[PDB]
Amino acid sequence: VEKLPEDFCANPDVAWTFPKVFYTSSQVFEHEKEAIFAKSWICVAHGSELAQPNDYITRKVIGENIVIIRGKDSVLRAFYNVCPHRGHELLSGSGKAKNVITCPYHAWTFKLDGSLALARNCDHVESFDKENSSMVPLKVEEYAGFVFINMDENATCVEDQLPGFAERLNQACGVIKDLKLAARFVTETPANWKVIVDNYMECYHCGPAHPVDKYWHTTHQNWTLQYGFATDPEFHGFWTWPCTMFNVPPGSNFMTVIYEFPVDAETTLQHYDIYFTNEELTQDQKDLIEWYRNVFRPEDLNLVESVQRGLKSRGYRGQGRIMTDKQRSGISEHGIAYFQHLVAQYHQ
Amino acid sequence: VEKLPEDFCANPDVAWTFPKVFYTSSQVFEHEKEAIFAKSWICVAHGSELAQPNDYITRKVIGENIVIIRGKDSVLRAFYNVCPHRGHELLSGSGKAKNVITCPYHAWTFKLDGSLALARNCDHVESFDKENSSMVPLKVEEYAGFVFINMDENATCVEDQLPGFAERLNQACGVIKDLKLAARFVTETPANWKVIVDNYMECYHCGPAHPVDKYWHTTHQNWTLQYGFATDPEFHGFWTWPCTMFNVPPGSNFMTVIYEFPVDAETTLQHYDIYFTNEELTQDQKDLIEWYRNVFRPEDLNLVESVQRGLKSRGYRGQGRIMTDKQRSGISEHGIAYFQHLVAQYHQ
Amino acid sequence: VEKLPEDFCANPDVAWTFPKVFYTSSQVFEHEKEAIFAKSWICVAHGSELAQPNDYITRKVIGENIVIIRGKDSVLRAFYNVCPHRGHELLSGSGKAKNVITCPYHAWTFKLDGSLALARNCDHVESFDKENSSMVPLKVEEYAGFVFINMDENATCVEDQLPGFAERLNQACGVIKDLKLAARFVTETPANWKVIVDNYMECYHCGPAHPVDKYWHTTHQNWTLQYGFATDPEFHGFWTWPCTMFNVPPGSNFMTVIYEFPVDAETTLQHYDIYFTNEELTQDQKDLIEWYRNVFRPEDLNLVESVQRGLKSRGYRGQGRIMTDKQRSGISEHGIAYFQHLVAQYHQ
Ligand SMILES: C[N+](C)(C)CCCC(=O)O
Ligand SMILES: C[N+](C)(C)CCCC(=O)O
Ligand SMILES: C[N+](C)(C)CCCC(=O)O
Ligand SMILES: C[N+](C)(C)CCCC(=O)O
Ligand SMILES: C[N+](C)(C)CCCC(=O)O
Ligand SMILES: C[N+](C)(C)CCCC(=O)O
Ligand code: FES
Ligand code: FES
Ligand code: FES
Ligand SMILES: [Fe+3]
Ligand SMILES: [Fe+3]
Ligand SMILES: [Fe+3]
Repeated sequence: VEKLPEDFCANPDVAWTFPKVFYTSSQVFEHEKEAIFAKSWICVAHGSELAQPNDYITRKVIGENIVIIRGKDSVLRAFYNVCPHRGHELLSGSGKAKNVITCPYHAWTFKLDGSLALARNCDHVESFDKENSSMVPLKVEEYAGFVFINMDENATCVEDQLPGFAERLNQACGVIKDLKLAARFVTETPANWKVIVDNYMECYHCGPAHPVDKYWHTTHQNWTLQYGFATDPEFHGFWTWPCTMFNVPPGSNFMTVIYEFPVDAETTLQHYDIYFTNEELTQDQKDLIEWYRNVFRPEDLNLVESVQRGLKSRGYRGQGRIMTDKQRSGISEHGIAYFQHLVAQYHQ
Repeated sequence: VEKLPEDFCANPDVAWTFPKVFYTSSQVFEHEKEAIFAKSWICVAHGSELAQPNDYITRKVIGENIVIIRGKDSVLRAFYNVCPHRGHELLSGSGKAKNVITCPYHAWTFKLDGSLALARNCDHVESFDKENSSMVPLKVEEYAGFVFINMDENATCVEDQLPGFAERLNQACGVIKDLKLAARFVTETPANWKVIVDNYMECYHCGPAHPVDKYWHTTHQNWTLQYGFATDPEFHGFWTWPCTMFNVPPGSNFMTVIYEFPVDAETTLQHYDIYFTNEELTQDQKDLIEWYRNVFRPEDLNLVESVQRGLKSRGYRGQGRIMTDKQRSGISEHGIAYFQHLVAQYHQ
Repeated sequence: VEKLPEDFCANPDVAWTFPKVFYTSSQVFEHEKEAIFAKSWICVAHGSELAQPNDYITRKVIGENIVIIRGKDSVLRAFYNVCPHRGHELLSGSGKAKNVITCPYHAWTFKLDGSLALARNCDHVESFDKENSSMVPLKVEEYAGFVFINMDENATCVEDQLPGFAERLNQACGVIKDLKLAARFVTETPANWKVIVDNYMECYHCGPAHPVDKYWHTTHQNWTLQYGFATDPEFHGFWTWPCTMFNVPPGSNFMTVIYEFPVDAETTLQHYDIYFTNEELTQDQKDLIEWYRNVFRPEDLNLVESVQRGLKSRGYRGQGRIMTDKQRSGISEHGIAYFQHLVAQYHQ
């Protein structure tokens, strides 16, 4: 039971990162898994993957295999991807469901709303409860053009978690509804999910790690915006609680999105999604995909993997200095302090 | 220390599988390892692998490397496959031993009864005890044409564990002594040993998982028999405590046997052995081997691997309903309840 | 908290190896990691790898990535290979450093003495401490022609740990300063570090495991010497606390050195280094390297890997007899008792 003070990182001008145990402890991870990831809205996809009846996707986060499915009735729902009879998985990959889901094991059959449609011989089983033998649901919400799930069925909506975010994202990219998935990079990353957020929250490393008429990192309520000018081309980098990042590069007509799906204390599954409105890509778009694939993302992944190894050394003396400057300049690290102050509230 | 009630699954008509912790907990596994697998008779082979003087085999179960060896004197014995000097392994694989076993490390030499024959310079070591520096034995018994070991040297015989089993197996296949190993499939299966037993104990999935003038699943004392008619061809499927299954398909002139050698809470080493009386196989027999290899066994392994993943989900709500019908029909799951009631007696 | 008596193995004539838990327990390993490996001098290299200004090497031991670097000023130093800003690793492999070390993450720049030279925007960070943001040092000492590190900065010199060793090693090989690394075999060995030492400390297995006008194994203070005659060619095998072994074969003009860098209870990284004074190898030397590579070392590695597996069996009854003879002959195992008596002093 590692603990942090309430004002941890409350003053970004004099602040340090978490004691290293928070990036490595399996007990810390189990606490964050239940207190954060099982109670927060988790972004899983852009709405375009789920726009048509019978569309489905699958996702894996904190050990939970989830199916998100647009019903025959065009209603979006989410379920745990596990049969309520004896635990076989139900669907794999993504695509179009048939009009019923059939369990591979004993062929219990479910409508796309999760209701049990047919369970062989169940009229002969004593005290069989057909309603309450349905697929088990999660909360799902379409917000800001993206799709969020929540394992806490008592949760309130995404706007309560990210006040003002949808409004500001739509003022960064006006064509979100027209975006389509152009490429996805899936990486099982050997770093704690918070190291990856840390790395996003600063541009201190842009230049020395990646070979702008002012850059402002403003904090909001459970999200932040890195904003500036590269006409007058704007760029936007949004971090949202707990760990989904939305990038709107200069031009504001496409997006990249980083989805972090934590696995354990030192492992995070990442989706890096690239979205364009074209369904047939231009050469510029194809080259951009290859550049993200071969250069930009390998740089960022090598960084977090090396940091995760290095922070375990006894020569790394507990914590690292957050290099915040008084002027909140473009190379100031103060965004890390805002993130870590929010995390600290879950370790009281 | 997870616990179960004495009457757990005592009424198969209204029964559920174990709470999921029993399929996943390393503490549950350590308890079952010592209370079940280190005290029960464990089937390891058909007698034909060990029929001649100097024949030996090796097996690995619950972390124990065991050698079973027919001596020069034609007496069957079993030992731990570890040198009593400083712990080097003694034999590997299976085949014919030489007339003494020589340790690869310092060449202590043992007769095939485990007695130390020669230990270099041991007459010069103070208080060296040559008897009690022999290989360490286990109990072994030839029963029903198969070979069983027991790590508990105070154990009584296999018949006390499986009353009536040998008598009934010989009334299923009359030629067991003439069988010879025709093929063996070795698989390290990522499922708890009890998931694999569960899967064997029901034919609810035959049809939906594997593309009969009545089928009866009768329980006995620590074993069960699935029996019916496919002349009047009979079929037999025996499960025996703790987890060896003997199949005698229609025709009753060959057998397949499933040996489960648990490794840890989520890992079980399986041998799937196919036995025919012919030493030169017919084309029907060769095709059957390839069908078991490419189709039938991959189906059954995919099932248990998916169940092991799915039962860990928080959307799998603890336990699964055992679909027993009042008529004990061929698709009734009641065999699972008998098995799990027996397991529960070890978790008091 | 496993414990051993003070006189454990104090009488080699009647002695047994550690109870098996000391070779397998992660708690025992964590204790030895902090009480032995973080407080003792650890040999890492021959001086020839570090002889010139800007020469550096890297090593990994008990989870610590260490850089040893000869400065521009020709002073030998050692540091933890981790940036003090936010934990990125600094250098990899071995070779010649540039005149400053630049962190790949945010390009903090260090002189080769570890001093911070430049940290971007640090004059704008409140209460930034530039001295105490340097690389974190370890102790390093050149002793007997080899290079030792110590994580305990209060440690005294290598001679206090190994009294008389340098003097005796120089009386085994008179040309240590002229040796150069000719080959290195790196192996991640699945055996506890003490099994590997045990194996070195006896010649009971030479002959039965590896297809001499007296052989004497004399103990000193934290090191031992295996000495004899194969003119009158001498051979020397030194073991030094905790686990570096120095071999000077007949002829006394070359050396091999075994470096053990423990990883966890059942894993040890080994360097097997072969040193000759020639920089252009003779055919005899090339063949010797290939013989060590293909025959001699695979024998010794197979032995310790099999022992590590075998000692976990319940058929290995706790401990093994150390086969010491009254005459302390060449096949006497008494060297194991001296080593294990020293280890026992850390488990009081
Ligand atoms: C507690 N905290 C994080 C504000 C300061 C810790 C002091 C240090 O960095 O060594
Ligand atoms: C926004 N920024 C500059 C901090 C990082 C960009 C994230 C990317 O998509 O990898
Ligand atoms: C205790 N038991 C297994 C008989 C019934 C458990 C109730 C349930 O299935 O939720
Ligand atoms: C007997 N039955 C039908 C439950 C399963 C057959 C087992 C097989 O050999 O794989
Ligand atoms: C305590 N000790 C190691 C000296 C003797 C242990 C007795 C035995 O080997 O069984
Ligand atoms: C010295 N001795 C004979 C015990 C072992 C030789 C070690 C070797 O270099 O592998
Ligand atoms: S596990 Fe799905 S129908 Fe049985
Ligand atoms: S370990 Fe078998 S003779 Fe030494
Ligand atoms: S981690 Fe080295 S400069 Fe930031
Ligand atoms: Fe970056
Ligand atoms: Fe089956
Ligand atoms: Fe050797």
